[PDB]
Amino acid sequence: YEWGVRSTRKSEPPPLDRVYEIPGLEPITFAGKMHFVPWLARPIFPPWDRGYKDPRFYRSPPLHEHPLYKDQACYIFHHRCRLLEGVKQALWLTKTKLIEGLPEKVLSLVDDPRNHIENQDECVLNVISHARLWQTTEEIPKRETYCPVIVDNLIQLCKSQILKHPSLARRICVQNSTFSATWNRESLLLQVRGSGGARLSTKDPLPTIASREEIEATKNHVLETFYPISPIIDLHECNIYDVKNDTGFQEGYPYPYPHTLYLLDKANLRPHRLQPDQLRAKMILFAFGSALAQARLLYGNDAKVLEQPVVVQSVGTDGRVFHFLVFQLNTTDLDCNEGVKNLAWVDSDQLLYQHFWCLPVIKKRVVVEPVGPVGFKPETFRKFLALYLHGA
Amino acid sequence: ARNVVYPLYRLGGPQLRVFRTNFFIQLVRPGVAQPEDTVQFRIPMEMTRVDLRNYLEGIYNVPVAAVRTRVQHGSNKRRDHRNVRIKKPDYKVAYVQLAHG
Amino acid sequence: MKYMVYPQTFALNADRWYQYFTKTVFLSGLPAALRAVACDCLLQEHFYLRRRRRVHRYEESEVISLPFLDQLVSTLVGLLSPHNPALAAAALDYRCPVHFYWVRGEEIIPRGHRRGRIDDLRYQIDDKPNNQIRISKQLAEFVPLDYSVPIEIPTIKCKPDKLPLFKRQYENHIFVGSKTADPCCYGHTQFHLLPDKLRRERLLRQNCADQIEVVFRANAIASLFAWTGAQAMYQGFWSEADVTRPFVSQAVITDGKYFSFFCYQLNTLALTTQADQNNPRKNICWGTQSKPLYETIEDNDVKGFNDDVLLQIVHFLLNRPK
Amino acid sequence: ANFVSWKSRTKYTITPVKMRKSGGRDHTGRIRVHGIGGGHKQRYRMIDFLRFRPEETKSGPFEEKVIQVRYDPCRSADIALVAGGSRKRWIIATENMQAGDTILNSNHIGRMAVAAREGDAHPLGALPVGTLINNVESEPGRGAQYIRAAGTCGVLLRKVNGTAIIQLPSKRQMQVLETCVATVGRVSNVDHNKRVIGKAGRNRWLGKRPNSGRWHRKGGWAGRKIRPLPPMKSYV
Amino acid sequence: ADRMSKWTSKRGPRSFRGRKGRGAKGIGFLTSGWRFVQIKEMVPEFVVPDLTGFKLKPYVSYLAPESEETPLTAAQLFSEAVAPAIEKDFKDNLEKYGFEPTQEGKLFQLYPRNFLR
Amino acid sequence: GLEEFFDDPKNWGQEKVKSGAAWTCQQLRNKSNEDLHKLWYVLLKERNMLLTLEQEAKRQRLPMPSPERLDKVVDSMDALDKVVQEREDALRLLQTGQERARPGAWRRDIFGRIIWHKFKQWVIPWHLNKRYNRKRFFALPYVDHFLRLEREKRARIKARKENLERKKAKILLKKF
Amino acid sequence: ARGNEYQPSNIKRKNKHGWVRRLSTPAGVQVILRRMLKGRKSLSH
RNA sequence: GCUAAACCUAGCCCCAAACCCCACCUUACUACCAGACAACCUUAGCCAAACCAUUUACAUAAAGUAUAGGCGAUA
RNA sequence: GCUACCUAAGAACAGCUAAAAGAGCACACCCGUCUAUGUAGCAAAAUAGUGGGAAGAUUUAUAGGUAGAGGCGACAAACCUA
RNA sequence: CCUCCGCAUAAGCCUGCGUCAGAUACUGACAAUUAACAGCCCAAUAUCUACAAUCAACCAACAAGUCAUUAUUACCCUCACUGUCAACCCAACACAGGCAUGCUCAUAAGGAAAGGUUAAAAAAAGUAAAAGGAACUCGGCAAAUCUUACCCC
Ligand SMILES: [Mg+2]
Ligand SMILES: [Mg+2]
Ligand SMILES: [Mg+2]
Ligand SMILES: [Mg+2]
Ligand SMILES: [Mg+2]
Ligand SMILES: [Mg+2]
Ligand SMILES: [Mg+2]
Ligand SMILES: [Mg+2]
Ligand SMILES: [Mg+2]
Ligand SMILES: [Mg+2]
Ligand SMILES: [Mg+2]
Ligand SMILES: [Mg+2]
Ligand SMILES: [Mg+2]
Ligand SMILES: [Mg+2]
Ligand SMILES: [Mg+2]
Ligand SMILES: [Mg+2]
Repeated sequence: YEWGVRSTRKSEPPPLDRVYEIPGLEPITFAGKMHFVPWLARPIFPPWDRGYKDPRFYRSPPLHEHPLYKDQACYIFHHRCRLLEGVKQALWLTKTKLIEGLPEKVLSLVDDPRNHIENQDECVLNVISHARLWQTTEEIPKRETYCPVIVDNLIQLCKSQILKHPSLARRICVQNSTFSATWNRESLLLQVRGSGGARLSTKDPLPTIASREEIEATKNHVLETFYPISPIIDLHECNIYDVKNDTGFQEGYPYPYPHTLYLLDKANLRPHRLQPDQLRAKMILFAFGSALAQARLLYGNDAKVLEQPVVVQSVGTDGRVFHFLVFQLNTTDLDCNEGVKNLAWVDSDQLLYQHFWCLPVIKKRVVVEPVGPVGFKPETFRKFLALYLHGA
Repeated sequence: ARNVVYPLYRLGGPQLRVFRTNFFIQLVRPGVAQPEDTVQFRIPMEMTRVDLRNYLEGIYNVPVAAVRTRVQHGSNKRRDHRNVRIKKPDYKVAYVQLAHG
Repeated sequence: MKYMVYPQTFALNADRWYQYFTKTVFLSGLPAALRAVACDCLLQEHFYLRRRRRVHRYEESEVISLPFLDQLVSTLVGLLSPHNPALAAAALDYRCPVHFYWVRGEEIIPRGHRRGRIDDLRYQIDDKPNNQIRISKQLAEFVPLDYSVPIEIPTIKCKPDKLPLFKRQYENHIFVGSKTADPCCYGHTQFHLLPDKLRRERLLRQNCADQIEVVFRANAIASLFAWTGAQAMYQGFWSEADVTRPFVSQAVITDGKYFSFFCYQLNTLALTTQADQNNPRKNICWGTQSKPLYETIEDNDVKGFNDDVLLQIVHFLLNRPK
Repeated sequence: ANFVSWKSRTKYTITPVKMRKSGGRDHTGRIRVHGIGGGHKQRYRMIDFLRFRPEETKSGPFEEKVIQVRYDPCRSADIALVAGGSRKRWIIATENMQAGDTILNSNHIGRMAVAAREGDAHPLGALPVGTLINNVESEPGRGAQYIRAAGTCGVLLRKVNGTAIIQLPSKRQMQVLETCVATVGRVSNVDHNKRVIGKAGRNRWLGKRPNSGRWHRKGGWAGRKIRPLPPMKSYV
Repeated sequence: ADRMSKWTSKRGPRSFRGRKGRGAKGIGFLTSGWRFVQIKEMVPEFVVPDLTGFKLKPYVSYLAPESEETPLTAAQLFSEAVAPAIEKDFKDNLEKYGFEPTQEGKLFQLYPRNFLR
Repeated sequence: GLEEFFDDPKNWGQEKVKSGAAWTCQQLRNKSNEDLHKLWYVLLKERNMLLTLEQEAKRQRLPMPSPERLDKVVDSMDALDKVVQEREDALRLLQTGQERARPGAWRRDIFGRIIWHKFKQWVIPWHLNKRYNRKRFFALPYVDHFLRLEREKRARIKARKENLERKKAKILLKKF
Repeated sequence: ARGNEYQPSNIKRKNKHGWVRRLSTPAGVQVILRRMLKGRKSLSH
């Protein structure tokens, strides 16, 4: 069954006049008239091309003739790629072992009360209320507005701890930063072109979480495969690409080391919004891409086990739910399916608050639920603060 | 210029120059209170505010700071002895704010 | 129907007209690691940060200066929080709307079925400061309320329309950037970025070389008056309940390179004819001429960074409530 | 009129496509079919009725995974988002088809009969006689056209010569080349037959305008007509 | 319902009123976001001369002799411009005398005319 | 300066302002192209001043001082334009032989009337221009009857005119 | 109840009785020709 | 004595002779972008036949003749 | 451009009872049961009161389509510019 | 004293109670509505786009739903044009009718039912009514009250 009906397809040109078929005679067409007349033969106009180059009326060369066209197809993962298999697919692509729950090294940074922010609960409640209710003149602010706002306000609340931790002056929060990283898995050329959310960038690299013994122990772990779904599904297959590992910044840039990738799913519409598993997969892939770009910049484009593993954190969020990830890249030898494997600690579906009531729900003139968050969970913000404080 | 075909410009072509300008304008007394730096003109309908700016700055050496235009609709209500409407011509009005105070 | 007053306005000499609409008197003047960080922000937005898409001049403002100003505000707030405890708890807003609706003067309806009837002159300011800092404790008055200044407020001899200024009828909003329920209700500083239409180069081409300071000054007067009036009306004052204490705010308005600093003190919400018939008060706006933070950026180096301008920004951020 | 069919899309995709109702009007603008008009707005989900469509650069039997089974507004039977290799596609879901199931699509006609498993697509020659099939093709590679409604199941009766005999849900018999593919089992939503509209409003939602109020006399055609079952429809 | 009144941009819904103009020649184009790109070369540049020292006032003295009208013709222009050189070089390749085979390659092509006024 | 839009301050209010004679075409033909170019702007400034005077006189409900000089200026500008056009036409005829500056062609419109279609400037060829191809430059057979009817209407009008002329002439002859 | 059958709208006016529509079909071309022959000051709407 | 009354030429009728700057098909009177779309095909009916149904007109002389025709109206 | 039906993409539906309702009371809104007036009228079908529906098969703005040997019709031989 | 309204946008109309002078909300002349609001857009070739909305969180569904890009190639060097008035439109009228939307939910906005007099009939609208309470009438029509039960379709 061919898609596209004839009545919609482009109309076939009318049959040529028999005068053209007749060999020895030159047909009389209305070309000399410079306009159509039904009683003359239809001219055969030679193909036309404007002599000069004109943007806004420019036609690109056919795809195969593009300089970067390559028979080998590179599968690109970008900000708007939604993996079908989610976390399994991301782990297979990045050659990663998953550990449920954040590492003790980061989790313990908030156990000590000194790192605890003053009036954490009240401040986080105020942040939530400002993001969801007080943000704009609109009665019910949309996600496209309260997701970036909530993330930024939480980051500012954490940054308020510069008093306790002067080391937090060595980090900045860059926006519109884009990184690119390419690598091979089972002879599949995979690229990640990560853009979108904010990048917390430090002047110093993050300390390694896992020990060399754990890194070696990763050898025995075997990548969970999935059949018949290929790992490439949902990745943009592209035959016109440029294999380049770009960290997003010119050499010599201060604050070079990525420290957190704050990814936000601010789409108003549920279908346009990533599922939690797909968002976690995106976090995995972007953290891996940034770490791999760092590794390629530092230790060169060599497929080898990293002697100094690169650590990248990431926080995916939808404005209410958060997902926390700490990715340790300890090998650029991705092609082989066996050997030491990168490893990611993940904490999934940590919901800051169960729900927010922008208007007071009234039943029979009785306020049942007051305006404000319900089911607030300060544990999620403790994890957020732990990630922010890690490295300081 | 007006009532003349403008030579079509293609990208990278020469500058469009008019040598014997066809636009004639009138400096008119404003009908309402206006700022001290504002001058009111009645303009041919085909003249843009950019055209008026260049016209004033080139022919009269008047430093123009800002230009605004509006198309005043001439009344078509009046009727002759044959009950046929007499059309008062529409005209463009330009407000020019002088520069350098 | 009300005049929509635009802070960032192409109208010529709009500063005087805004002074009249606000009953504001304008006064010239004011009542190492930071340098490294400012240069870092400039170079991040100009040289270091790789851009996938080519940047066109008409979007250079939005895609370079706006992130640059955001980075400046955020990093400077973080760095000066130790020296300004109130700045730690402050709320930083990016492009949050600021609405102020007020009445100033009266007009006799010129034409129509309502001809000859007295109608108030309503104005609405809808600003979107690029950044702004809101606090829960009000700043200290820059000058005592009832501060008599000999300078006289400019008077407009024609209709407000003649300054390009058009009327509409839409929601009347009085908004400080967050709803009234937000504890952080007072203003600290507003960072404004001038739009591309108001480029210094464009004004020079348009023969508005005199109007660069006018643009900065008008933006400051309008935006700061709207912000302070919104704060006062959040506190409950209005034309018939004029403010019992001055409402202070600060602003820095930049084109990306040139910065100008303004301090505004709202002493009067009694702007209507009835409440202003015998009102000696008048709002005050201190302003400084625009100065270039840097001369030029060549690849990896910023030439002629202005430590004085950076210190002006730092001092504004270091201002604290009493 | 300027009626242009909305069915202009040329590339298969999973996204619901924005349809345009006709109201029973032909392209000339005149009513061609009565009782059609209005109803809830719908989006078309491109169904791949050619179940054995090996992916580009691939060939031979292949498996797929059922991501989900979804209600389809445009069809009595529900659909399934079946994904294989590096592609996804909508198909017609069979009765006991759950998310996570594995569906095999093969073109191999083995000497013996394949063990029929509900949901998989095999050439008719590969099925045991008497199996319940659906989404049958008139010709090899034409694409499924028969037994596509909810709960409909054809029967594989005979496999004489290189041909297969199919009892359609209307009980008519159909001869097709055994190479043509057909999925095993009965179509999903088997209980569609027992759906109660309840209110005229629900018919209007579905998009069926009320019948004409004019009274018609019933002619000779009206009486119950008992006929011998029609002969086999052959496609060989 | 009015057919005898001229169709102008002041009549019709918002789309009509925006679309129709008043004869002003275009100055540029529209890009994404309705942003207007103005092309400098499309803006007519008034070539105003230097009037300093010019001795021709707008009016002419009434004490001026009256002369018969002799509209310039191609023959007259040829005689007054080309004929002398032709005679000299005949006594002693028309491009040398002034003829231009093709208007193409000129800034000011006489036909099709490509200059204003 | 804006003062150039108004007559001399001494002339302001004068009932009559004496003016010379309008430039004649023959007089202008002696002037160089640069001289004509400068005189065009001299006359343009004078014309702007006189139009301003006319409008202000209408506003003040007073007669315009010496209204004839506006007509003189318009005549001078028309003569200058005619001289420049004559020179341009002569040069065009010499260099190309074309008697019209704008390309055009005799074409039959959709109504069967022969018109002089003046070509427009396009960036794409006519066979590709969509709007041009929509425009029709041929009359179908059904237009012949209306062509005949219009011809006969014109003939009737002409016959009425000529017969009336003859009647009037005969009446005049009888009267004298 | 009746009388106000004319609900003016310039879009409908021009799309129903406009010059382009009249020239679209030969019948409308003949309508314009009839108006021209009669001498109507307004050939189209 | 008020409404009013008149008025002669504006033109027209029939013949002869004679053949008769710019804008505009898009929403016409709209400076400036890839078209493809192109016309031809018996007149009918009223009416007459006292209905209606086949049928019923569209220089001179031969001549209303030969012929046609519900062999009749008529042609 | 009314009206019958349809197509595209929009909009409106307070409050109360109930609870996911071609649910009840009842605004806006749609309609037009009964009465009075009007009958060259305010109106070539209206006014006042009264009344039916008013989250739906609802109402409605915009643009488009179907044309008379026809269209459209929850058939009233309805409606298709009084 | 009234307030159905009113103010704006849309649509429609097109200068249609602004000034001056003449007449007798008319005629002639003069003036006016200034863009930020709105309209007027988008370089190609492929390639993406299962997961409604409903405070979107539980639940709950059916009628199954308005909202998304990437890859490469081109490309900045330059804020035009048009609507902006009114007491307004469709109904032959300064027509008690028709007329979408946002706010105001009775108004800060908008308006005047009485030309003057008398207080006859008949007529219209309304209010009050002794005792009775459908005896009126085709019928409880209308009005007043808030009110049961049984039948056809
Ligand atoms: Mg029936
Ligand atoms: Mg209508
Ligand atoms: Mg008869
Ligand atoms: Mg008879
Ligand atoms: Mg309700
Ligand atoms: Mg109901
Ligand atoms: Mg019946
Ligand atoms: Mg009947
Ligand atoms: Mg304008
Ligand atoms: Mg009255
Ligand atoms: Mg009376
Ligand atoms: Mg009684
Ligand atoms: Mg009785
Ligand atoms: Mg009783
Ligand atoms: Mg009785
Ligand atoms: Mg009753």
